[PDB]
Amino acid sequence: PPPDEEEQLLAKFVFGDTTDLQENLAKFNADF
Amino acid sequence: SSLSDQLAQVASNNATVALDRKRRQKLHSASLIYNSKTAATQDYDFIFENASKALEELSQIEPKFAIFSRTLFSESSISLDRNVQTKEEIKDLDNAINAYLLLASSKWYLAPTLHATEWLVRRFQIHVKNTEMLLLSTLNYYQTPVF
Amino acid sequence: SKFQEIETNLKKLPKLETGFDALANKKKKKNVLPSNDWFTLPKP
Amino acid sequence: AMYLNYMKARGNQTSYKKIHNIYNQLLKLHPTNVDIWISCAKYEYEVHANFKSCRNIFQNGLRFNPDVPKLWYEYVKFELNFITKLINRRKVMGLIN
Amino acid sequence: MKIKTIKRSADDYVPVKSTQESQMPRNLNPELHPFERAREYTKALNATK
Amino acid sequence: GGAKVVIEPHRHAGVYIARGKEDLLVTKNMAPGESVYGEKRISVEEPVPPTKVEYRVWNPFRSKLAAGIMGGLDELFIAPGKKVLYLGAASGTSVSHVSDVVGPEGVVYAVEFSHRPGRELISMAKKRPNIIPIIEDARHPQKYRMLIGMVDCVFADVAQPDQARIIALNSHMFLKDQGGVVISIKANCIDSTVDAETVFAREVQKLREERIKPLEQLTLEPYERDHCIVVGRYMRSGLK
RNA sequence: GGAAACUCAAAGAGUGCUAUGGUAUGGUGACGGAGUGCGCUG
Repeated sequence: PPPDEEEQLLAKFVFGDTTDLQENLAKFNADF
Repeated sequence: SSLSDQLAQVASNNATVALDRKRRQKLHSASLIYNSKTAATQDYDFIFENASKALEELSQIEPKFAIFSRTLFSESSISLDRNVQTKEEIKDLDNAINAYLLLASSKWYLAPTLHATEWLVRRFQIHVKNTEMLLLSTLNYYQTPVF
Repeated sequence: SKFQEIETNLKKLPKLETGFDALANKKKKKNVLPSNDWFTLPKP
Repeated sequence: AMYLNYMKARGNQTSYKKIHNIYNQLLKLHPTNVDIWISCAKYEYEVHANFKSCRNIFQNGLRFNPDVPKLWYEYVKFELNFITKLINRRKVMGLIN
Repeated sequence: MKIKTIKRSADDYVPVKSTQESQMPRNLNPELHPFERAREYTKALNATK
Repeated sequence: GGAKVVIEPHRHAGVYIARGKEDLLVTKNMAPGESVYGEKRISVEEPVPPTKVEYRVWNPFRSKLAAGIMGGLDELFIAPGKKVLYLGAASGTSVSHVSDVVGPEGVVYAVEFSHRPGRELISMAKKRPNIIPIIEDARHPQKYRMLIGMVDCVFADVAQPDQARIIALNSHMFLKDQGGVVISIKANCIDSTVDAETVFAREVQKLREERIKPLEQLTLEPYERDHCIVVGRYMRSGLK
């Protein structure tokens, strides 16, 4: 049982995952 | 101090949480485009989709809004509630809101920025949470109807 | 070989055209535009 | 039409009488909208090749709105396609047999 | 130390748009609903009356 | 004739009284600048400058409904936003007054069967857009059931002996529940072998047999001998 | 008594809104689709 990138993408859609949202809010750092 | 003073303090802390229907209506009818009777019946999906349209217009005018489409205007942010995450996530999204506001301070003469920051007003409650940066950013426009 | 020309003719016959399933797959480009009585005598 | 597209694209698992039911109630509600008549007859000729029912659909649509020329043109188109398939199957049975 | 409290979140319980009804979450625990014989006895008595 | 009056709102909404030394029942004019049957008018200058709006004198000797109003009816159902189905719109005499009492936001369906009155009704309904003239017999409401929907008051100025059946048919088709039923009964035109109180009692009994609860009747005596207005409401369930 | 209101509550009346399960999806591989046979309608 490996992971998968397309599976984890639409799994993040289906389970309502804001993990990448909080990652981007912590990451974006006002770089412009 | 008195009990009504301490309770005014806890009201000012809990200003943005909707604890029943009447507070949700009084708190969601605060729009920047529509009047109260339309703004209370609108949804998050409706105001999000036309704010995403206006952010695409604002981004083709000035291309530094695309990362706000990545984080602040993404579709995870329809369900992102502000007062349910901790202080560190709050300071992350509040410097995201500060970045958007001092980027779009210059653009305040053209309606895509009004329809785009409509979603910051109604989803993230920046008229009552991130309010000092909002006043300071649009202070120049004080003879105008947007101010 | 002896009928592939008429098979291609059946392939190129004009089919019945609708706009209904294209209407299912339609998308929009829409913006958002911003927001006395007859019988009452005049109170002097 | 999203309903009809999903129901058609469901494949072997759906039933063509289940598509017939939603065609029947959609044509009942919108008899004047003519692209539904064209789409109904197009599904039942260009997929199932049911000439009798396709003729019945076109005659019922022309009973309802005999005013738009588009339904007239698609009916003469269907009749020419049917007679062309008839004479081509005649030519094919000659060329084989 | 991991830690988790009740996050009620107010989007699931009081609706956003005003035109629609409030959510009624259910929980079928008999601990939550205690007097199950007396309550429907009184409903049957009020039905006979 | 060139004098000055003061306009004052009546108890009934949409109608007014002009007090002078003789006071006049008065309605607002929906088509300002012309008279319909030669009545006199009053032009006030109400306060872009002020606009000259005007008013029309309702003549009780040429209108059974005005005779009823100024004899004193406790409740007309003709009101400033309503829909009235006028039966027996014999010309545009009272239909014009009902029309501008009802106002621009309400509708008067004027049903008449003769044709030269219908021609005058259509030429009056040009300048009064809130009048739908219906040239048809009221004894068959199905012949115009397609043109009218869900009126609020019926007024009946028909003068036929099958009056109560006409009123009942038009009410059962187009009147809504607890709507108004205003009837002008003429005793001599119903039948002249019995007296006026007998024919009024029979007509009221016919109305409650067709389940229209009568609230009020008025004889309207100084303007018409042996007439009546019966005001009822369409109860539809439970006159009791 | 009076004044103010994006103030807080307690209640009353009317109006609006498809307000629509007369016994809830086409289907727990116990299933579905195709075809056949029986049944049914004119």
